[PDB]
Amino acid sequence: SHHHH
Amino acid sequence: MKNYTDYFFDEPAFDLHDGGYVPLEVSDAPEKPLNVPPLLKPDKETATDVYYTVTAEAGETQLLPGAKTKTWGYNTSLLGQTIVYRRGQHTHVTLKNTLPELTTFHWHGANVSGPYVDGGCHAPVYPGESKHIDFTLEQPATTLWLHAHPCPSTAEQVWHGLAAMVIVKDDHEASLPLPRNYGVDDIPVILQDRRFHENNQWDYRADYDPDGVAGPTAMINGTINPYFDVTTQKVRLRFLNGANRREWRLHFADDLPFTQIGGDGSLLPEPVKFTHLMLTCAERAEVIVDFGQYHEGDEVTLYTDDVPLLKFRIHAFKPDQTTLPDKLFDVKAPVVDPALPVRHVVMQGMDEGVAIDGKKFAMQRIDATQPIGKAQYWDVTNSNDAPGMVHPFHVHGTQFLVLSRNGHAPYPNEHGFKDTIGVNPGETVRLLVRFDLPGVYMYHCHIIEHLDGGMMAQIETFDPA
Amino acid sequence: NYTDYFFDEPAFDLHDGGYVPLEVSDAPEKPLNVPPLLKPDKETATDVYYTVTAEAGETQLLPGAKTKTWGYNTSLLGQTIVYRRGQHTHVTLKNTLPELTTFHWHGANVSGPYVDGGCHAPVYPGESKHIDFTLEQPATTLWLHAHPCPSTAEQVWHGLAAMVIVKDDHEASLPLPRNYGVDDIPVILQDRRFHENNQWDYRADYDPDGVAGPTAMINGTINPYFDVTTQKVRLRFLNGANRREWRLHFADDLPFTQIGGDGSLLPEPVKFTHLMLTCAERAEVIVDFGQYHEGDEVTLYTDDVPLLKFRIHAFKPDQTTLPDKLFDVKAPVVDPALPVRHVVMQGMDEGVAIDGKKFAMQRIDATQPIGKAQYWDVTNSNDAPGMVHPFHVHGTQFLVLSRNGHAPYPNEHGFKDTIGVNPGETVRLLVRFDLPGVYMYHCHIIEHLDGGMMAQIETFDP
Ligand SMILES: [Ag+]
Ligand SMILES: [Ag+]
Ligand SMILES: [Ag+]
Ligand SMILES: [Cu+2]
Ligand SMILES: [Cu+2]
Ligand SMILES: [Cu+2]
Ligand SMILES: [Cu+2]
Ligand SMILES: [Cu+2]
Ligand SMILES: [Cu+2]
Ligand SMILES: [Cu+2]
Repeated sequence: SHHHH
Repeated sequence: MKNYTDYFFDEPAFDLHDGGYVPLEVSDAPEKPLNVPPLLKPDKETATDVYYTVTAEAGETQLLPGAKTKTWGYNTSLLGQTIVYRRGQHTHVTLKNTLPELTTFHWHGANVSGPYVDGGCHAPVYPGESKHIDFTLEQPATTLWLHAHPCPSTAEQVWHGLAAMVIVKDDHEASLPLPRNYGVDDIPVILQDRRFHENNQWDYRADYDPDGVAGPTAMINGTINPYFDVTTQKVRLRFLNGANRREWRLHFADDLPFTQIGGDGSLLPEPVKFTHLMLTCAERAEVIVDFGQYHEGDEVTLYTDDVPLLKFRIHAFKPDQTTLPDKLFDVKAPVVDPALPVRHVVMQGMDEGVAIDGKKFAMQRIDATQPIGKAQYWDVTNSNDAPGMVHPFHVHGTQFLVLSRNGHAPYPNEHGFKDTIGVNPGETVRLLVRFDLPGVYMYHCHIIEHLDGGMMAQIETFDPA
Repeated sequence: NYTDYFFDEPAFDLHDGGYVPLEVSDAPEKPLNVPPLLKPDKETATDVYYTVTAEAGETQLLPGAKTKTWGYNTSLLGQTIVYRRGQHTHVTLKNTLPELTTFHWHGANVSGPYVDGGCHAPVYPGESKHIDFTLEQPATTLWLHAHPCPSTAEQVWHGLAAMVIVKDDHEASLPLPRNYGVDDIPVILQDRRFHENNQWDYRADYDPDGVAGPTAMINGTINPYFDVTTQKVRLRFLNGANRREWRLHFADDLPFTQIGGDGSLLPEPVKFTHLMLTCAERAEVIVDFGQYHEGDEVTLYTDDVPLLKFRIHAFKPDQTTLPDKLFDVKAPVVDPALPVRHVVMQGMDEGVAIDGKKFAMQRIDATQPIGKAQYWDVTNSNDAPGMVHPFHVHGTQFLVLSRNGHAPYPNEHGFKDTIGVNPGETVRLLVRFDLPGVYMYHCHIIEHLDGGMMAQIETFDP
C-alpha cells in the first residue's frame, strides 16, 4: 500500500 | 527517496497547490468499456493520395445515467474519429461546420503551412460553410491531435468536446516491434476533466476561471469510469492531455513499470523506463505497458495522484518475447545559424495579467520574424513564481528540440522532437527551433484559458531570397 | 384593413416561423429604472474626462435569485453618457469582465477602427485603453454596446448597452423637455428569456435567425411604471433587442410627436399614433398628457402587450408648442465621378451574407474617398416570407433618399445610421465619411451580424 503526494 | 517527488517537474509548482485547485472525485457512474474512437474511413485513398471529410457537429452523448449531455465532436457527437495521416502522402481534407458558432480546425503539431492550413486564429469557418485544405506531411511518425482554435474562445469549444487524436505513420516506425493493432493493443488515452451540472450538462461559463478551468470528474476518450480489456501481453497507450489546465500524474496502483517510446513530435531516441509520468496540457506520451505478471481476472488500475482513472481487465494472452531496441530513432539535430541571435520569449503574469513579452495577443500585430530553413535558439522563460504554475509553451508549425532547463539537462523523456514543453515557475528552457514552411504561426501557453486571455503572440516566417 | 405602421405588414416579425410572442410577466410592477448620468472625472468647457468600466454583477429583475448581468459602470446596461459637440472628449475604457470585449459608439462620427470600437479594437480583462475624440455632429441619441466579432449578440444579451446623449447649441435653444429623469427619459426596449433561478442563457435560446425572449425589459426593468410630473414628456426610444421589432402605441391612441431619429433632429415634427422601430433605430418623441388628471394611468404598448405604465400626477400647464422647423438638413451634393454603390443583403439563417460573402477580419470589401457623398443602393434580397433587415454603417450619418423609387417614410428626412429594409426592397442612401479609417457595414439583427452578414469599407484622403 502506497499513497501519492 | 521519501522526501522526493516521483515526477520530473518542480513539486511546489504542481496544480494541486493552486489556490482554486479542484480535486478529482470518483464518479458513481457505472463502469463501462473505454470508448475507442473508430478510425475515420477516407472518402477515397490511393498510395499517393488520401481524401477525408471532417465535420464539426453538435449532438448528445450518454455520459452519466439520466439525461444525455450536449456535446460537440468531429464526425461524431463527442471528441472525434481518429485520423490517420502518412508521411509523404498527399492529403486532401474537406472541413465542414454544422455547429451554431464559427470554429477553426487546428492540427496541433502538424508541420503544415499557416495561417490557413495550420487552422489557427486566422482560419475561421462559419456555420453551414465548407473549406478545403491540401498538404503533405514531412515529419516523423508520432501522435498529433485536432482541436478548435478560434481566438477566442478555444477553451469553450474544447470544453464542448472538439478534440480528436491524429496518428501519423511513417516507414521507420512500421519496422519497429510495437503494438499497432488499433483498438486492441494500441489505444488513445485522451485525458480530460469536466464538471457536470443539473441534467448532466456542461457549462463552461459557470465554471470559468482565468487561471484555468478544471472539473472534478475525469473523462477518458469521452467515457466516465472506463475499463479496458487487455487481450495481449504488451499494450501501447497514446496519452494526450486534452484538459484545459489539469496536469496528470500517471502511475499504476502498484507502480507497474512502463516504457515511453515517443513524445509530441517523434519517437524518443531511446526507450525510457518509468513508474511515474507527469503530463502538462497538450503533451503526448506513447508508452508500452507489459501486463505479463498478472493472471486472468486481475484488474490493474491506472491512477492520477490518488484518484483511479482507467481499469485494465486482464484476460488470457499469448506470451510476448519481443524486446525494444536500444535505439528507436535517430535525432538529426540541425546546426544553429550563427547569424541569428538568441530569441528571448517571456511568459508572464497570472489571471487577467497573462501576457508574452509585455503584451497581449492582437490579431493584426506580428510580434516576431524568423527565416525558414534556419535553426535558432529560443530561450523561453516562465516569469511567475512563488505561487506559480507550470506553463506548457507551444509553437505552431514546428517540432523543436529541448536543449536545456535552467542551464541543466532536459528531462529524460525530452530528447526527441516536441511541440509543447512545460516551463516551471522561474525557469528558462532553451529550445532549438526551425520552421520549414512560410506563413504566420502563433506561440502561446497551452493552459487554454491563458490562450484566450491573450498569452499568445505570432511569428512570421519568410524565405530570404 | 390597413396597418398603422410604415413597414410592410407581411414582413413583420410576428409572421416569422419561429416567432416568440411577448408575454406579460407576473413580476410585480415597480418604478422604471432610470440609469443615472455618468459623472465625469473632470469637466471644463473645452474638455471632458470619463471612465467607462465593463463589469459583471447581479441585478434583481424577478423575485427570488438575482440575475447575473453585465453593464457599464453598473450591474446591468449602463449610466447615460453625455457628450457635447466640439468638446474634446477623453475616455478610459476599462474591462473587468471575464472575457474580452469592445466599446462601440454606435452613431458616433469618430475614426476607425480603434476609437470606433468595432471588431478590431479588443480590450482584454483587466486591461485599460484610452481614446480621445471630438464629435462634430448634431445633437441626437446614440448608444454604446459591445462589438467583438463574434459574439456581439451574446454580450449585448448579458446586458452591455448604454444610452449616449449628444448635446449641441441648436437643440438647447429649442423648447423641449430636457430634465433627465423627470421629463426626459431613456426607453431602452429589450426582451429576455428567464431560465431557472432567473438566469439568462444565450446559448440555450440561440437561433441563427435572431434571438428573442417572451419578457419585455425596459431599462433593465420588468413591468415598469413611470411617475409623470409634467404635461410634456420626452421619451428617447432605443431598440436594443437582438431581433425584435417594437410597434409602439398608447391606450386611447394618444398622439405623440417624433422630434429626432438616429443622427439628428427631424427637419420638421411628425405626429404619430403608432410607431415601429427595428434593431438599433432610435426615435425621440414628445408625449402630451394635457387631457389627463391626477391618478390617470396611460399604458405604452407594443402590439397588444403593455410595456410601460405612465402614472399621471398634478402638473403645471405647459403651453409650449414645437416650431414648424426643428432642424435644417443640409444635404451634400453627390460626387458625379463616383458610381452608384450596390450593397445586397442576402440569405437567412446560416446562409446570411453581403454581396455573396461572409465577413472576414482580413478583407476590405469596399473603399470610398472621405469628404465625398455617394449613393448607396441597399437591397434586402430575402424572398417572401422574409424579415425587415436594419442596415447599419459605422462612422457616418447618412440621408435617406428613396424606398423602391418612392418617398422615404415620414420620419426618415433627418440623419440616420440604421434603416429598416423590407423584403425585396432597395433603399437609396446618401453616404459621406468625414474621417479616414476602416468601418463595418452590416445588418443589426445581432445574430446575423455574428453570422457574418457584415462587410468593411476603407475610407482614405484623395
Ligand atoms: Ag507510486
Ligand atoms: Ag497561477
Ligand atoms: Ag428570415
Ligand atoms: Cu493545441
Ligand atoms: Cu497548436
Ligand atoms: Cu495554438
Ligand atoms: Cu450598433
Ligand atoms: Cu455601429
Ligand atoms: Cu457594427
Ligand atoms: Cu439581418
